[PDB]
Amino acid sequence: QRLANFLVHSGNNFGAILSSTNVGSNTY
Amino acid sequence: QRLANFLVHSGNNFGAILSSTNVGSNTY
Amino acid sequence: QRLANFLVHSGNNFGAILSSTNVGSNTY
Amino acid sequence: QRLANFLVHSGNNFGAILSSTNVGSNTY
Amino acid sequence: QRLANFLVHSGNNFGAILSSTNVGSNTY
Amino acid sequence: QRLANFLVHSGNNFGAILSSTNVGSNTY
Amino acid sequence: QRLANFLVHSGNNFGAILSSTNVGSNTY
Amino acid sequence: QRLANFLVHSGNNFGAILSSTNVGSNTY
Amino acid sequence: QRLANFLVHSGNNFGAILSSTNVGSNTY
Amino acid sequence: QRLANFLVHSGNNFGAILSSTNVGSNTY
Repeated sequence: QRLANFLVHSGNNFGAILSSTNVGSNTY
Repeated sequence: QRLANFLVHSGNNFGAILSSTNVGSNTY
Repeated sequence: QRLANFLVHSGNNFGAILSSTNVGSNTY
Repeated sequence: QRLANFLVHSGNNFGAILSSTNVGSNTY
Repeated sequence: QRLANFLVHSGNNFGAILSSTNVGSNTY
Repeated sequence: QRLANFLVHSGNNFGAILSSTNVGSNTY
Repeated sequence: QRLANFLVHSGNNFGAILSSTNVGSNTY
Repeated sequence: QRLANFLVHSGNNFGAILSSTNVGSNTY
Repeated sequence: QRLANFLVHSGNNFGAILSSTNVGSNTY
Repeated sequence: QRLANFLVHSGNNFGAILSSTNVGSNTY
């Protein structure tokens, strides 16, 4: 029913690849 | 029914590739 | 029903690859 | 019903690969 | 019902691979 | 320079009040 | 420079009040 | 420079009040 | 520079009050 | 520079108050 292929070539990663990230940084 | 192929070539990544990101940064 | 193939080639990783990250950094 | 294949080649890892991380860093 | 294969090749690991980590670092 | 006054009366709360929430719920 | 006053009256709380929450719930 | 006053009256708390919470719940 | 006053009245607490919590609940 | 006053009145506590908690509950 559902098929997904992921092929990634990374040299230098400082961020997010195939990832889920949550950051707050709130102020009261 | 559903087919998806992803091929990515990255040299230097400082952001998001195939990713989901949430940031708050709110102020009260 | 559901099939997913992941192939990743990383040289130097300072961030997230196939990961889920949560950070607070809130201030009261 | 559900099948997932993960193949990762890492050279130097300073972050997260196939991982879940939680950080607080909150201030009162 | 559910099948998952993980194959990882790491050279030098300073972070997390297939791991779950919790850090507090809070301040009152 | 900046002044804010918040006064809230809640009977029953199942959601968010003066809060910041992040949810992923992504699928690969 | 910045002044904030918070006054909250809660009867029954099942959610968040003056809080910051992060949830993943991702699937690979 | 920065002043904040918090006054909270809670009857029964099953969630979060003035708190920061992180949950993973990821699946591979 | 920074001043914060917290006054909380709780009857019955089953969750978090002025707290920081991390939970994994991940599955491989 | 930084001043914080905490005054808490608790009747019955089953959770966390001014605390930091880490739980794994992971499965492989």
